[PDB]
Amino acid sequence: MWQENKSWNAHFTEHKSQGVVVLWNENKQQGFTNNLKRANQAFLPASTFKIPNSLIALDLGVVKDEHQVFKWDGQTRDIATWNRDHNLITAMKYSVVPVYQEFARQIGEARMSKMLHAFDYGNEDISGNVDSFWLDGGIRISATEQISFLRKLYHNKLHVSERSQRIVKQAMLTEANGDYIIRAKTGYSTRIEPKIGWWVGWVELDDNVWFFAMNMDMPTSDGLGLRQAITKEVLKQEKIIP
Amino acid sequence: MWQENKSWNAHFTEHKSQGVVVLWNENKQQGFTNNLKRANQAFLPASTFKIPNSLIALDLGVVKDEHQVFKWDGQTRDIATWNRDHNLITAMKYSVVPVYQEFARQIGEARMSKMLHAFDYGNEDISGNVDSFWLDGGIRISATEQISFLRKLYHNKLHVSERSQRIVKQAMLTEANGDYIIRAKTGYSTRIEPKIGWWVGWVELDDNVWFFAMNMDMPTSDGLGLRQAITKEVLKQEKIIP
Ligand SMILES: O=S(=O)(O)c1ccc2c(c1)Cc1cc(S(=O)(=O)O)ccc1-2
Ligand SMILES: O=S(=O)(O)c1ccc2c(c1)Cc1cc(S(=O)(=O)O)ccc1-2
Ligand SMILES: [Cl-]
Ligand SMILES: [Cl-]
Ligand SMILES: [Cl-]
Ligand code: NA
Repeated sequence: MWQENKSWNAHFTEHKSQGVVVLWNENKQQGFTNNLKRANQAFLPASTFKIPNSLIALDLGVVKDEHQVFKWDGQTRDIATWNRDHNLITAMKYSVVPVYQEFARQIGEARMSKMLHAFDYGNEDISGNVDSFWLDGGIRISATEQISFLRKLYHNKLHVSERSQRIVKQAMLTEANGDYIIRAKTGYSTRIEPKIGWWVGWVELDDNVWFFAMNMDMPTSDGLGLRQAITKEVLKQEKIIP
Repeated sequence: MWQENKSWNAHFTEHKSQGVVVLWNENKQQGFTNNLKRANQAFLPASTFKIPNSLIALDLGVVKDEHQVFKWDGQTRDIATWNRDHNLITAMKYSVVPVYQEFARQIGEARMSKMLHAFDYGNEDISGNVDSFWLDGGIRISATEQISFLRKLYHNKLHVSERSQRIVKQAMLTEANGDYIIRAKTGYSTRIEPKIGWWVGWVELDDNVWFFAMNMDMPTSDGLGLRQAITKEVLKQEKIIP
């Protein structure tokens, strides 16, 4: 049910980087990865936590819907896309950290904790600040655990309303053409070593869906584009996308 | 306001064709079109009717969700992609008429009539066969009446459940980008003259959404690609998309 395929290491070697790509064929119920040990290694989720965060905030009424505007607080920060107004969809696309830090503060630690235990999310530990634990706190999740989380989301089986799950899957939209749809979330763990980049989500085809979760060492922000590029190369190699 | 911009007719005559593009700017509550009379002329919706027909089917339980499979009945039809199993997503993408004819027969004339009345859809007239009235019966809808119908859909304001409207808006997904999202439905009125091609939906930007409804004369299926091509050129002229 899980098969190791180190063909894909060649895609990490070229860009002088290392990491893990994990695919899951949903129809056949079979998993593939270049490195099953790192596949089960738990790191900080970083901005991939915006997926469970969105669900909790929506199911609790902190966020009314995907159209609610969240005004910029006036403190100009070092990423240009952060210094403007945002809704749920744009706050996710640009990983607007302070928007989600406000969601977290209003969710509170007690309710945040019960929801992560309900979601089966990683080690389910929110040690640290409630508004930064996914960046520098105790939470840990492996790539396989990301897949398990994403499958429950895809099947509307997480312990939230169907409406919350449909909104977040709508917000996860990244790319779509006549061949496929990609719903995913990027992540850049920047505050605690090892600095790693994430990309987790799934590829919707006509007659299948392929879940993926990847992470890789990211010692510099100049390598962030590799997260999508390397994962697409693996998808191309396994004829999943043209 | 409404404003007529005949500049766009260049795009129609460069391909020896004739049609109307209707644009609605949601944030500014202002509309635009190259031909105001044709914008309010009502044609057969053809397969753009798959939008209301999906909503009704989902809301009534004829279709339980978007994963439910409608298996091929074995009759080999002229369009290759019709001769296979489908779900709601792929049936909509490939305008699989026989799957939607089955929905119409299970909905029946009475409930279908009542729903279009509540939807305020076009002339609300299902005269003709219960499973082909949108292709050769008495139903008619204008391009602006399409905008008005899509606007309620986008805002979850139709009489059907929020769940129905969110599922259909998912199935409408056509193209998604770092710059925009397009939810739309294609149509081709082939049975009653004049043969026309449709494209209706909207373009989601970061802070705005542009609704559009277009139709054009279509004597032959060879020119169906001009629907999207001409609409995108208009979107490029108005600097909505890059
Ligand atoms: O590539 S993305 O995953 O979209 C991405 C790109 C940049 C940053 C983040 C995510 C999260 C983050 C946190 C911080 S901070 O903790 O220093 O405040 C600084 C930059 C970024
Ligand atoms: O470009 S699309 O809007 O996706 C499109 C393209 C072809 C056809 C349809 C839609 C609806 C349709 C009906 C018929 S029939 O009435 O003769 O059975 C034949 C062909 C087509
Ligand atoms: Cl889904
Ligand atoms: Cl979507
Ligand atoms: Cl459902
Ligand atoms: Na059609």
